[PDB]
Amino acid sequence: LDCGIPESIENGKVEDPESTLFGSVIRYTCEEPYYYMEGGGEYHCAGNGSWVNEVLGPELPKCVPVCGVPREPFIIGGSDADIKNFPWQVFFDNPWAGGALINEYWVLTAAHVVEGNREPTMYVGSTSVQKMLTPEHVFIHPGWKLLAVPEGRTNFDNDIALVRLKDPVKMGPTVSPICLPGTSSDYNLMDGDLGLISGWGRTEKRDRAVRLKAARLPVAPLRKCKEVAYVFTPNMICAGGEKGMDSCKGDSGGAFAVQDPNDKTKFYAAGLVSWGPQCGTYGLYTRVKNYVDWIMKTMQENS
Ligand SMILES: *[C@@H]1O[C@H](CO[C@@H]2O[C@@H](C)[C@@H](O)[C@@H](O)[C@@H]2O)[C@@H](O[C@@H]2O[C@H](CO)[C@@H](O)[C@H](O)[C@H]2NC(C)=O)[C@H](O)[C@H]1NC(C)=O
Ligand SMILES: O=S(=O)(O)CCNC(CO)(CO)CO
Repeated sequence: LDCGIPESIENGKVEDPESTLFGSVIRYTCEEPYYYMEGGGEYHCAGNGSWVNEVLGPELPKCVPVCGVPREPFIIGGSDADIKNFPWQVFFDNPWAGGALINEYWVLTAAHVVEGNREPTMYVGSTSVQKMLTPEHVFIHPGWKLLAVPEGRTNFDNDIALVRLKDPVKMGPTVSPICLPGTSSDYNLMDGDLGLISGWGRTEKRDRAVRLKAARLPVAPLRKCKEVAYVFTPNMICAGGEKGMDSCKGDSGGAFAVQDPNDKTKFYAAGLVSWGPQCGTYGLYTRVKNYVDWIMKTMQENS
């Protein structure tokens, strides 16, 4: 007749129970607004002594991260940004680069960032580069050309990699994932579509930025990037061309964040900073939509 004090769950809590006896009810709530429940979270104390929920039975709820919604709305020619504006931003200190958290155990980045560093040290939650995440394994896309001499690379096709983390990342005001693009035609970018870039790369005034910078740039026809040999493919998005705003050395791997077409309050990773012919002109970004199948397969098979 006593179900006992209910067990807590990670990233959520159980409201203080009024009673733990037969017929009492308790409710689990996730830690909002950073997490949501994977129910309604209500359990009653059943006659067999278990706390039971209509959908989960005696199993406890799972709180999963909310993706793509910064706590505070918001690189050459950019401006100071707070990590709260781009909570999905990840910093790699060797080589100096970025990435995007896509869930509690995975970070998306450019293959060129991790090709020579299969155990990358990564940092999240701070506006300045001056929490450390530990990698479990780095998965480089199989279409990435590995080179004996990476400097001088001219073929950045398929510049994408995933980093699986050893421990789950705790979400909060400064750390949260960005959404992925869907596979429908609603995720086909068009000329002029606006996206945000963020990073600690070179600026017009310093070789690298100590504090996060960001800029809003429009997508442009691939021809623009070509008119600034290097390989250009449909797996690349061209963006920039306005007010000298562009991503630069040290920003590689960061997400080109675009407002989700179905939900204006969230951002998704439409591109990843890859390379560019000349800082301050047009830049090339890996087109994330083209890799969604591989990203999902990799995460599912390595869970
Ligand atoms: C006790 O029972 C639940 C199922 O709850 C009973 O049935 C329910 C509709 C509501 O009438 C409750 O008040 C009843 O007590 C067990 O639930 C099952 O748990 C197994 C695995 O353990 C799970 O495979 C089945 O899906 C669950 N069933 C459904 C209805 O939720 C529960 O295991 C029991 N606890 C104990 C100790 O035997
Ligand atoms: O399996 S996925 O990589 O998600 C789809 C194929 N992507 C390519 C990349 O060159 C086409 O855009 C083919 O590997």
